[PDB]
Amino acid sequence: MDEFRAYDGKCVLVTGGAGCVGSNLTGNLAKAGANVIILDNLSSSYEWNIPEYENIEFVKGDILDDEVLKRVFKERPDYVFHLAAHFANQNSVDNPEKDLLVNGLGILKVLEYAQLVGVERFVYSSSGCGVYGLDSKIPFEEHDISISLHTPYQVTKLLGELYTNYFHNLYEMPIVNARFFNVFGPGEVPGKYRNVIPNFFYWAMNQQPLPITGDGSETRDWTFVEDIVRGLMAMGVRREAIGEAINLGSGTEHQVIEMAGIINELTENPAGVVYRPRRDWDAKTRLLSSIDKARRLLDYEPQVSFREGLERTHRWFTENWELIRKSAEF
Amino acid sequence: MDEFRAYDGKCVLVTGGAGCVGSNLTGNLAKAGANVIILDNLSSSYEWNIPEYENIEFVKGDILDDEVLKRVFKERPDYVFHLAAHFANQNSVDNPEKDLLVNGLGILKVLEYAQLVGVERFVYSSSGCGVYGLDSKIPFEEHDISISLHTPYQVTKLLGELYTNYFHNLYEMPIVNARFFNVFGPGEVPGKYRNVIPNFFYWAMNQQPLPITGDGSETRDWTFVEDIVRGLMAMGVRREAIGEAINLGSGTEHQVIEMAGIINELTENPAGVVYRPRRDWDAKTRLLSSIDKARRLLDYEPQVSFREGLERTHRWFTENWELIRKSAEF
Ligand SMILES: O=c1ccn([C@@H]2O[C@H](COP(=O)(O)OP(=O)(O)O)[C@@H](O)[C@H]2O)c(=O)[nH]1
Ligand SMILES: O=c1ccn([C@@H]2O[C@H](COP(=O)(O)OP(=O)(O)O)[C@@H](O)[C@H]2O)c(=O)[nH]1
Ligand SMILES: Nc1ncnc2c1ncn2[C@@H]1O[C@H](COP(=O)(O)O)[C@@H](O)[C@H]1O
Ligand SMILES: Nc1ncnc2c1ncn2[C@@H]1O[C@H](COP(=O)(O)O)[C@@H](O)[C@H]1O
Ligand SMILES: [Cl-]
Ligand SMILES: [Cl-]
Ligand SMILES: [Cl-]
Ligand SMILES: [Cl-]
Repeated sequence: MDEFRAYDGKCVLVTGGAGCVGSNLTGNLAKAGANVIILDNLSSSYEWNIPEYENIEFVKGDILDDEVLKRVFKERPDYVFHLAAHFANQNSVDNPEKDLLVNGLGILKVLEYAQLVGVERFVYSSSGCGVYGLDSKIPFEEHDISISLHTPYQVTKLLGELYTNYFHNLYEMPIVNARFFNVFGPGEVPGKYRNVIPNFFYWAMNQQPLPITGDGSETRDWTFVEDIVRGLMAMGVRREAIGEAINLGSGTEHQVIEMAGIINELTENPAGVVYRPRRDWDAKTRLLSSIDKARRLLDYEPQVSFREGLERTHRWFTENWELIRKSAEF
Repeated sequence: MDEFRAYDGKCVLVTGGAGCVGSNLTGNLAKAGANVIILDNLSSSYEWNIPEYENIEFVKGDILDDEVLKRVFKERPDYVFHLAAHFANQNSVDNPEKDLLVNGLGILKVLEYAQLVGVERFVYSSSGCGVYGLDSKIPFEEHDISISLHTPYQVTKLLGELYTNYFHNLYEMPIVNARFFNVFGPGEVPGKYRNVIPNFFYWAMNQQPLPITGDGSETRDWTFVEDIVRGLMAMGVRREAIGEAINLGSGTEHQVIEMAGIINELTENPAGVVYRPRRDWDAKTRLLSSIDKARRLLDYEPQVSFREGLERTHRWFTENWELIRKSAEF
């Protein structure tokens, strides 16, 4: 609160700033007095998702385009939050080159420009799916990484860390690698390549059965977007985060069948659940992070329960239902 | 010997097959009866470097070009040795995007085509510089990797492993990741971005002082090219190599000043040595691999001593001196 007043009067660039995390993040930066610039190509998000503040400048463009990168970086951002990404697992399996260009060459370009102007922090949204392998012990600790991965998204999420660490090591760029665990909340529009919670909300609110890809006992560590954002904002300002990879998760597990049940309950869906095979790239029956490093370095602590998070997500759906129906990416 | 007769009558694609490793490798495959196809854009090598055998087809082209990839992959290779790379540390620091396209997108394309036709083995030339970090214990063991790297080449060398493991994990591609340690021998032309041994030969044979970037006590594990090739050829056929990363090195250390001394002695250079600062990306005062996994899995054993290797390298230089002078990349 008093912490985040280091953003007041600062120029902050959020690539991917119109998505779920970005929209919530830009809103909070704007409240803290930052002059926020969003760069987003609207490939998975919509302009309507951006919160309306005088001190948010929205720039439609691509991180692969050197023209628009010069346009935003000539503003000389003090902070870059790099949230632009080709999302996610299936999308990357389907389109692995595109995935590499966006997540590999895209971050590299953004880093190169960041080096040219100098930044106080470069905070990259990495992934807990992209680094903890079948041999990593649950709950996942940041040192315990694998290079044996199951999708090109996992590959390129780790690649982004390879690049931020490089720029830290050779050029002393103050980077932070935030390993997000299954983010959910207001601001993720549903669609073919999107996450399960918004799709389950969307299907349940059309009274369709929720398709479970597995037996339902698979777990995730679902982290509410507002928790993620408080994590990110601490990462921008705490010296101790510099050069570190840090999990941002809830630190608790929930079963897919529980999550489906809550969503059916909240939406008064009568159609229940149907079972489908496990997706072939999905080797993870469990994901669970250890958030002790984030507590230590950032005084991070999740504040929003799984249930409260689902309820908030539901409210977002009901309040923007027709817009979500127009916008859904199936 | 009896081992390598599994290559007889087989189609083998060697990307980067005109370089130092590739030229030596293609020659040996040709002797074993393989129908060898080289794909090489001649960016750091020359056509004169390719050994003359009836059963080597040379295709000038780039791994980034989908047309030429269709041309070679329609031959349906049983084996791919992927040696095409953007080389190396300084080159990558200077040209990091180019580096990513060649080492990241290039390997990804080659892997995608390999998946389309099916291969018996996909052997990738990774690097011992690209994966063992400042915290990795010497002698370097294959599990003991870092994601904190010092050049984009190191980054993209590891990226190639990320991709081969992916294709192994999702699509059961029989891959092998060969982590080469400072290769040297006949077939590396000297130049601005090239390795120290050929440049030291070139400078010494022009009676110029050998520039040492450091104090001279820094060590490498220099591995003679013919040893590397015997490693690669075992990797193509041994079931036990499938899915593995395996160091190919000498397993011994030599100081830079020793190496300079030998080269000055061999070339009768009178100009001695001069000292220059450590290159800023070069955090490695020592590199030394553990080759116990290669012994175990491939019955690999270096046969050529450092000294014998330097003498052979020298012979190559004297025998092709004028061609090397025309060809040098400074
Ligand atoms: O339509 C779907 C999509 C996902 N899942 C399950 O929900 C969890 C999270 O899936 P998501 O695609 O949101 O994230 P990821 O698998 O990438 O963590 C996984 O255990 C899936 O098996 C599901 O049951 N039905
Ligand atoms: O012109 C040079 C180039 C390299 N080296 C040294 O020789 C070793 C190997 O350098 P090279 O560039 O061949 O390989 P790498 O550093 O990538 O292992 C290193 O310890 C360098 O400091 C040197 O003394 N002079
Ligand atoms: N190449 C790109 N350039 C700029 N923005 C992008 C690019 N790719 C994806 N995005 C955006 O980045 C955000 C990523 O959020 P998500 O889709 O949750 O991963 C979305 O708002 C996308 O529209
Ligand atoms: N993009 C590329 N496509 C095809 N061959 C390449 C490419 N980049 C480099 N090469 C070749 O790959 C070999 C790599 O050997 P080296 O230069 O020792 O790393 C050389 O013969 C190069 O000419
Ligand atoms: Cl592992
Ligand atoms: Cl601080
Ligand atoms: Cl490390
Ligand atoms: Cl065997």
